[PDB]
Formats: sequence, C-alpha cells, structure tokens
Amino acid sequence: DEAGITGTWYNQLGSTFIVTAGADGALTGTYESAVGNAESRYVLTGRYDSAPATDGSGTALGWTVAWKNNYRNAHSATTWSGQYVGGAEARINTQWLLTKGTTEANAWKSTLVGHDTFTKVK
Amino acid sequence: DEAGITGTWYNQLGSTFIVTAGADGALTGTYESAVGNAESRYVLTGRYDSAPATDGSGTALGWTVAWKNNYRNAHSATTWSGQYVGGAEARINTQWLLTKGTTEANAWKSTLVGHDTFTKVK
Amino acid sequence: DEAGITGTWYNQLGSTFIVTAGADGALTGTYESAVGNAESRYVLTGRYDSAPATDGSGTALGWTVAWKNNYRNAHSATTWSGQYVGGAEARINTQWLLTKGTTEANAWKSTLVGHDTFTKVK
Amino acid sequence: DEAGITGTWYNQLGSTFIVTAGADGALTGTYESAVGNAESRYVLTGRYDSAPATDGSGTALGWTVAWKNNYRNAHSATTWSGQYVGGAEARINTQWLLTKGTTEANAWKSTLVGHDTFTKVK
Ligand SMILES: [Ir+4]
Ligand SMILES: [Ir+4]
Ligand SMILES: [Ir+4]
Ligand SMILES: [Ir+4]
Repeated sequence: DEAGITGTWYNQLGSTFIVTAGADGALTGTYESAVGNAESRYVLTGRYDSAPATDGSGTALGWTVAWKNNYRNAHSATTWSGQYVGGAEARINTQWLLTKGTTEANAWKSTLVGHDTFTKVK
Repeated sequence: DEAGITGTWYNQLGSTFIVTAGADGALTGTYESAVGNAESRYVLTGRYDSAPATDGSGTALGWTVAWKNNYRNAHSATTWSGQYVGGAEARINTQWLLTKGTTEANAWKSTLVGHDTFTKVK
Repeated sequence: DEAGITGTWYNQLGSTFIVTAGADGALTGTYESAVGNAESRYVLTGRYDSAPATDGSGTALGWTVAWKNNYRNAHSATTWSGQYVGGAEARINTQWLLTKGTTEANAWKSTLVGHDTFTKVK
Repeated sequence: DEAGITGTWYNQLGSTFIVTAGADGALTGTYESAVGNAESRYVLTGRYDSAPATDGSGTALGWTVAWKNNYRNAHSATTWSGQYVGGAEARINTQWLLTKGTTEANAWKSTLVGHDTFTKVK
C-alpha cells in the first residue's frame, strides 16, 4: 500500500495532507490545516503497517503534527489514528487527538477529539 | 525541552518508551509494549513543540507506533497525544488511539481509546 | 429544541434511535443497534441543554445505553456525546465511547471510540 | 453491584458524584464539578449493566450531565463511559466526552476528551 498512501489528500474541512510512504513503514510529509491557529505547512511524521492482512482489511496507520512552523506556534500537537482504504473510492478514515500545552490545573481541558476523512479529490 | 524529553520512559502498564528529541521538533526512538500482541521493539516517530509557552504550561507532543516489526504484525497502529511536564516529578501524560485494520463492515469497532502516563523511574 | 430532538433517528450504520425530550432537559427512549452483540431494543437515558445559546450554535446533549435487555447482555455500555443541529437537514452529530467489563489486567483494551451521525430519514 | 455503585464518589479533580442504582440498570443522581464553568449540583442520569459477568470483570456503566441548572448554563454536556471495580479499593474508572454547542464552522473543535477515576474516599 506504499503506493496508494503516497500523494496528496484532502479532508472534509478542506485541509491538505501531502505524504510519502517508506517501504519500511515510514510516513513523512507536510500538513496544512484549513481551520484553527495554523498557517502554511507543518511537518508530519508517522508509521503505517507495511504488510496489511490480505482479507480486504484496511491498512492501519498514524501520524503527528506539532503546530509549530516558521509563521506560528499554536503550542499544540495532533495525532491521527486510522486506516487507509484503497480501491475506486480511496479513503483514509481517522480519529484525531489534539493536545495543547496547559498548566496542570487546566490539564483536564487540554485535549480535543474529532475525526477526519481524507480523499484524493476535492 | 529537547533535553528533558530525550531518554527512557515507563508507563503504568510497564511499557518502555525510548526517545530522542531533535532541535527542530522531531521525535525518534523505539517502543516496547508490556501488553497486547507485541514483542520486542517497534519504531516510533513523532513531533513536539520545540518552543513551549513560558508560563508553566506543558510541552505538546505526539508519536506513532505501527505494531509491525521483525517478530510480529498486529495490523494496528497507536498514536499518543499529550504533553511533557518537567521538574522534579517529570511526566508525559497522554491519551492514545489504537486503530486496527478492519473490513468496512467492522470499521465501527476498529478504534480503542485509552490513556498512558510516563515517568523516568519504575 | 425539546420538539426537534423528540422522534425517531437513524445513523450511518442503520441503527434506530427513538427519543423523548423533557422540558427540564431529560432524554428517555430506546436504542436498537444494527451492528455488534445487540438484539431488539435497549433503554436509553440522557441529558440535553434545554436552553441553547441563540447564536446559531448546536444544542449539546448526551445519552447512555447499557447493552443489557431481555434477549442479550453484552456486558458493555455506550455513551454518546454530541450536539443537535436543526433546520432543513436536522442532524445529531456525536462521538461515542463504548466500554466493556474487563479484568483489571485487560482494562487498557476496554474502550472503543467512534462517531455517529443521526438523521430523521433513511 | 446495585449496592456497590450507589453512594457518593469523588474524582481526582475533587469533583463529587452522588448516585443511586436501580435494579433494572438505571442510574440517577447529581454531579458537582470542581472545575470549569459549573456551580452547585447538576442532574445526572445513566445506565449500568445490572448483571455483570462472574469472572472478576468490571461492571460497565455510563452517565450524562447537561451543564445546565438554576445557576449557570455552560451550553455543554459530558458523558462518562467506564466500569465499576469493587472490593477493598472500589473504583469507577472512566473516560469522558465533553461536547459544547457550536456553529457548524466550529464543530471540529467542539469536543474535549479526558478520563476520571472515582473513589469513595477523599
Ligand atoms: Ir465519518
Ligand atoms: Ir491519569
Ligand atoms: Ir462525520
Ligand atoms: Ir488513570
């Protein structure tokens, strides 16, 4: 699935996700959010199962973005956990955790949860 | 915090997390779970905010492990979203998402959620 | 929104959710899952904000189902946290947590996470 | 476990959770948060598995609080999904989802995730 994951992806919020899969299971690329305190590109890095079960199952994968680059620092980070589903309508369906730096007093409200779907089009 | 994150960490389940922080905000290392379908070490990769707010806030960070190495393939992946808290009792408090490859029929039950705390001792 | 929430709802998995809103903010009804270890109806109970912000915001709400009734006991429970969005395309968008009874050894893998969308049609 | 769940519980944040279990599997009571936009008591309602597996497994359960009462309205709701563990150190370990009413534009950032542990003491 190294081939199928590599490329440009778009989510329901209009975010852009550009990624390269390594044969060992590495994922490198950049992310650009369409929402929130973000601006231009951010590095992403991750892992994917480089030998998925041959039974029509998705390919598990994950990545992280620290929301710091040359333009802004949102003092936060998001990780995406999900699976790549290939074929004629190729999808990466994910749930994500966004954590932001907080004082220990405010740690209870430090983590947002949500879900994104990525397609090759739009 | 590049200095404080780098090193060996242990969580409440007895898992071992060895990590190196880059100055640009990179996190590389290996993970060894004490539970589940895992055996020996797995690559991890991630991002961390390399310039945290000076106000006593934690440092946001995240990483991913694809549960595939030379011994086993659990066809799954876990991402950790959380923050590093330094000082005399240094902690990485996280929530994690574990996704496993599934058929689209079973995608509703593909994702486990939980939380880990890492300390330098134990 | 007491009026708009009350009624029969359907989610993307084909599940059926029948609910009555009280004026005090109570939610009572029954749930029938289309997937998993479930069969016929299960009681649900919950709360909703009975005075939402007049600014075009959704109405926060939640409910719980213990997966035990006269036919089966899945020894689990699911809670839905989300918001009701009214108008011509009325939606309840939720994320859900499904916890199952486990031994303390297996507690790390006790909780599934996912998301459901409910509409009045389909 | 109807007996063991009923009573007053306290979490790591210093919140107070007073609950009555019905024999059918109902949970009614009040919640008082020690943090956030809350003040005095809020109704809670929920479900619990009223016949847990005899194998040393926890008892699955869940509840909801809409953050509206006579004093304040936070336009939000939280659901707790978890299990009751009895014995000499009785615990309700939960993960929780807090959703707040938002505009559809801001729905991506509407949901906080976290975890609470409740004990009978402190
Ligand atoms: Ir979806
Ligand atoms: Ir904790
Ligand atoms: Ir959705
Ligand atoms: Ir805990």
